[PDB]
Formats: sequence, C-alpha cells, structure tokens
Amino acid sequence: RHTVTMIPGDGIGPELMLHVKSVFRHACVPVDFEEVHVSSNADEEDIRNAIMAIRRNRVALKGNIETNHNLPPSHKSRNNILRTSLDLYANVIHCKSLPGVVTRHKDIDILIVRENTEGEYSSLEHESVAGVVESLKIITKAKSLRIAEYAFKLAQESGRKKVTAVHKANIMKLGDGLFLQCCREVAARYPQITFENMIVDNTTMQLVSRPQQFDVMVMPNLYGNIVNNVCAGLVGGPGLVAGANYGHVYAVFETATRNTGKSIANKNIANPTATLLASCMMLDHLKLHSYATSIRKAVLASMDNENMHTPDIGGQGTTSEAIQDVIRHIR
Amino acid sequence: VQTVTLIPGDGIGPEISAAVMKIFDAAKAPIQWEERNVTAIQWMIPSEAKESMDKNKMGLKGPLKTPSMNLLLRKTFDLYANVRPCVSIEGYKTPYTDVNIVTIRENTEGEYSGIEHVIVDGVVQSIKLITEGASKRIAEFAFEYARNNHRSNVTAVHKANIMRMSDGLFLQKCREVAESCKDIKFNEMYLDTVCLNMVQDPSQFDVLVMPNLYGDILSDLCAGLIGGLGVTPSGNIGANGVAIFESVHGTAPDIAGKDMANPTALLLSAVMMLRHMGLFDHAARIEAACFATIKDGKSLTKDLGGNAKCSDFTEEICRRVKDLD
Ligand SMILES: Nc1ncnc2c1ncn2[C@@H]1O[C@H](COP(=O)(O)OP(=O)(O)OP(=O)(O)O)[C@@H](O)[C@H]1O
Ligand SMILES: Nc1ncnc2c1ncn2[C@@H]1O[C@H](COP(=O)(O)OP(=O)(O)OP(=O)(O)O)[C@@H](O)[C@H]1O
Ligand SMILES: [Mg+2]
Ligand SMILES: [Mg+2]
Repeated sequence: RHTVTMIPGDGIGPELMLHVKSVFRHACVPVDFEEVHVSSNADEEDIRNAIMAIRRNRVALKGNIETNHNLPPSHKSRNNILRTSLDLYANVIHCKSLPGVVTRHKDIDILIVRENTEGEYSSLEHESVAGVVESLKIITKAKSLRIAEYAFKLAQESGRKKVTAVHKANIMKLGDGLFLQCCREVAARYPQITFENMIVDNTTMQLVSRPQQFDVMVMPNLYGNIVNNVCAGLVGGPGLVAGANYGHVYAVFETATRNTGKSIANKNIANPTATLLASCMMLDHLKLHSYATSIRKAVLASMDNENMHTPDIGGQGTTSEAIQDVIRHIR
Repeated sequence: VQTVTLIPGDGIGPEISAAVMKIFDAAKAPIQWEERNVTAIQWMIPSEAKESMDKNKMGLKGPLKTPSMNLLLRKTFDLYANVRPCVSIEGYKTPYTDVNIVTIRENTEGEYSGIEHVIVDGVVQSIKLITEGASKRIAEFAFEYARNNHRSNVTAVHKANIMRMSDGLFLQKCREVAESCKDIKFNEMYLDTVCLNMVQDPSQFDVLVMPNLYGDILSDLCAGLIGGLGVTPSGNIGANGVAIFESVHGTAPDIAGKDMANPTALLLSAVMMLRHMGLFDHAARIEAACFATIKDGKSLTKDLGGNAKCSDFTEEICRRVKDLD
C-alpha cells in the first residue's frame, strides 16, 4: 500500500478529490491519501508543510490553489512555489482527440513538454523608479538541456517521430536562443527523431488551423502555459486533459489547465474526467498499472456515451452521474 | 481631399498596392497616393519617406523584404498601438465562423525591451519592462477605440498572478481608465484562460487589450481563426497623429510578378485606414464589395480556393463597388 499526498486545492478541487476516493475505494486501489490543506494565508506555513509531505511521500495529487493577484508581490503563487521548491522541472500533458467529444478538429495527438521552474515564472521583479517595473525572465543552459533531454527521451520511448521546439528567439535572441541551442545539442544525440522549431506566434496560428502537424512539443515556461491551454481547448476543454509535473525523484499530478473552477464549484456539474485521468497517471507512476488501466478504460469508455457528458462538453449530466457510470464500468 | 503615403514594398507588394488604388478609384475615394520607398540607410528610413509621413500622417504599407524596419518605423513614429480587427469572412470557410475580435497590443515595451544580459555563463536574463506611462497610454487608446467603433466590451489580458508587479501595474492602469469610461464594460482575464476559451468559443470576445508579447501572440492566434495573414488587416497608431496601416503577410517572391496575389489584406487595412480618418461610407462600400466578391466565390484567388488571377479579383470588386450606393 502506497501513501500519497493529496492537496484538495480550491474551487472544484475538494469535490473532485472525493470522487477520486470513491473510485479508488470501489476499485480497491492499494493507495492511502494523506491530505494537506493550503489556505489563502500570506504565511507560507501551509505551502511549506505540503512540500515536506511530498518530499516524504514522493508522489502527490493536487487541485489548483487559487492565486489572488490583488495581493502584494511578496504573496507568491502557492502552485508556483510548490513546483519550484520540489524542482518538478517537466510539465507534461497529452492532448488527444476523443472520438466521443467532437470539436472543430480531429486526429489531434500532441505531447507537450514544458519547462516548469524557470523563464517568466522566476518571481524576480523590482521598481527602480516609481512607475517603472522590470520583471526578470531567467533561462539557463542546465534547465533547458534538462527539459530537452526529457522531451527527446519521451519522444523516443513512446515511439513518436518529431520534436518541435517552440520559442521567440527572433526577438529574445539571448534567452530563447539559449533554450533553442540546448534543444539542438540534445537533438544531435537523437538522430532518429526529427527536430524542428517554430516561433510561438506562428505555433498558435498553426494549432487553430492544422494542429495535426504537431507531435511532441518542447518549450520554456510561459509558452507552455499558452500552448497547453490552446491544445486543451482544441480537444474539448479543461475538463478532459490530465497534467503531470515530474522532477528527478518527485511527481505531482493535476488537471492539465490548472483551473480552480470557483464559479462552478459545489454545483455537481464539474467534469471529473481530467482529475480521474490524472489519478490514473499517478497510478501508472506508482507501477499500479492494472488499477490505472481499469479506471482509465472505464473513464474513457464513459466519454463515448454523450448521455454522460457534463455541460462543459455539450452535455447535461451531473458529476455524480458521470462517476456513477465510471464506477459501473469498473469490473 | 487629403493624400496618403503609399509604400508598395517588395515582391507582391506593388501588385496589391496597384489593386488597392484601382479599387479606391472605382469608389471615388477622396484619396490619391504618394508613393515612397522606406529602406535602411546610413540607421534610418530615407528622408523623403519620413517627410511624407509627417506631412500626410497616414500611410498604407505593403510587405517588405528582410535592423528590422517595422522596429525602425515604430521607433521613428512612436507607433505605440498595434490594432488587429479579426472578422470571420463569409465565403472563406474556417472552423470559426463567429469571430469579431479586435486585439489591441501595446507596441513599445513589455517583453520586447531589447535588454538581455548574460549574467554568468549559461544563465541569461531577459528584462520585461512595464511602465505606468505606456500602460495608461495603451489603455486609453483601447477605451477610445471601443467608443469610436461601437464596441461594447474591453478585456485586459494578463498574467498578474505570476508576474505580479509588472502585469499588475499594467492591470492597475487598465482599471483606472475603466472607472472613468463606464459606458464600456471592462473585465480582466488570465492569458491562458483567454487562450483556452478562444479556441472553443471565440464569439465571447470583443476588444482585447494587453502588453506587448501577449498581443504579439494573440493577434496571430485570432488571425489564424479567420483564415490567415492573407486576409487580415492591421493598423499601427503613433504619436502626433501618425498611423500606418499594413499588410502583415509575406512578400511572396515565388508569385511576385505572376499576377496571382491576394490583395484582400492590404485592401482591408486600407478600409481600416479610411475609417480611421472618417470616410466611413467609402470604407463601408469598398468593404462590402470585397466581402460580396469572396462570398460570391466566382473570382477567388488561388490562395482562397478558386483559380482566378489577381486582376480578375480586383476587377470584380471594381464592378461591384460601382453598382453600390
Ligand atoms: N472540471 C471542469 N469542469 C467544467 N468546467 C471547468 C472545469 N475546470 C475548469 N472549468 C472551466 O474552465 C474555465 C477556467 O477556469 P477558472 O479557474 O478561470 O474558472 P473560475 O474561477 O470559475 O472563473 P470565473 O470565476 O471568472 O468564471 C472556467 O470557465 C471553468 O468553469
Ligand atoms: N498576399 C498573398 N497572396 C497570396 N499568397 C500569399 C500572400 N502573402 C503570402 N502568400 C503566400 O504565402 C507565402 C508568403 O510568405 P512570405 O515568403 O512572404 O513570408 P513568410 O512565409 O511569412 O516568411 P518567410 O519569408 O520566412 O518564408 C508564400 O508561399 C506565398 O505564396
Ligand atoms: Mg489557476
Ligand atoms: Mg504576432
């Protein structure tokens, strides 16, 4: 039996974590969740103990912690703090067309590998003189090599064919250029993989017109935020796609688009699919593959039934009715 | 009856600027063209170019070949506001049919400050610059654009959760301009959520105001929703009443003289140009004759579907704009 940290988070986090527990119970998953909560308190005591708990269990499942962007800059995003403190340097999401969720595009099958600790997320800003603010985007060779190594290894191991580095090196010549150059260094050791690059602006334009051209995509932190959300939207929205955050020893699983869903919480309408799929990825990571597969196929099969769809994907069903159908299909 | 500074540019540039002139003529637009060449010399644009533009204050620019000149022109005229209205086009079918968004992009600072440092070997710092001055400036333009174009809603697009001090200041100045312009309804949304929602239901968006890099990306995303850079108009607003409206597609050298170009985009930037001055009816008629041409589908250029030459496309707009009140 494995002990896993569970951070309920805000908005729809708590309610969806209850359904993960119900599914895990019915499936007799040998996993015990050890819950840590993170308040809105300016004090980092909460976020600090959640880190210590993940350092101990090594594996976590989390909802999104709300960030109040009206608070002073000293009050930092708790999600970013946790990401960076545990050095979970790879954010990985898999956006794939679901035959039961028909959108404007089909045949999409994209693995996005996003540098998850650096870049525009470094929390370095200052006001030299009043009304003049500088924010410091940091790109390093060590972290860009690291994420590029991850993307090419993932491409090779899952049998993919192309890695596209997404960047703005035409304007940020030194920073995005370094990131691009680190991708190129790694590409030289994976001659069986096609390496291409594309400017982030053109990438969005190609995603809304021919997203089928993309295979594996690797990019620094903010561009990954953009491409993750574009790709998630293309395949049916934030209720569907799971995300993973990997470091060398730790791993935290969540929904791909990292949304709180405050405006739909406690209404029994949130789509549980992405949270459930995240909990299966965590099960695979724990080498509990037979459980992961039982739950995932039930979850995926439920998607083929439009009667089970929640409103975010054009349906009318409640969360609990979706969970009921998932549990009925775990046998 | 004022005159514009025309910059035909290179490759297919002349062709489509010819096409736009013939159509403005068939509409009897109080507009004749003062052709001028901008090229990096000495670094600067030629004196005969800066003089026409300071005189007429209105320019129409086609595609240039590849210091960046749109950087040069921006600093030379203080082009602080990039504006890209994107409207789905009847007859040019994309999976997005209800798009009507104007991205309004701060064009001077933000992530494009030009300042990077190698801090130590293998460690690079790129400076994002947000100033209270330029932020207020682009917010006031956004709200002013909304009024004069009968736009109901403005959204500030930001990442102030992650970049609190910089994006937060941008937000704070958007907020102030909002509370003095309550006839336009103001809201705020995270850049990633805008992106997430945009590709699902773009009809929910009206006017989007945001700092430089977000505007750079989102304006291209939106243009991808309606068909591409071949059809999308663009305008840049500068200091002392200058404004340059432009193609944003390539020069297309591979078809540069073969009379196959699509002039739609430069034309709609010219329509946009007219509306900026105030010759609304000429704009409305040229626009309508263009939209009706593509809707008709008989005279589609090879990039928009059919196998019609560029001047057969231009002529049909000519015929249809002569027969419209
Ligand atoms: N699991 C889910 N099921 C259904 N909808 C979701 C889910 N997760 C996110 N969303 C939706 O995705 C969007 C982005 O989420 P976000 O966290 O901004 O929502 P929110 O806090 O409810 O925003 P607001 O309060 O402005 O509506 C929201 O519209 C939310 O309703
Ligand atoms: N107005 C237009 N009408 C028709 N085709 C166009 C037009 N503009 C561009 N194209 C086509 O699209 C491409 C134009 O791209 P262009 O060469 O101008 O620059 P780009 O592709 O943006 O960048 P790069 O110069 O690096 O290729 C060509 O293939 C051309 O045939
Ligand atoms: Mg969030
Ligand atoms: Mg752009």
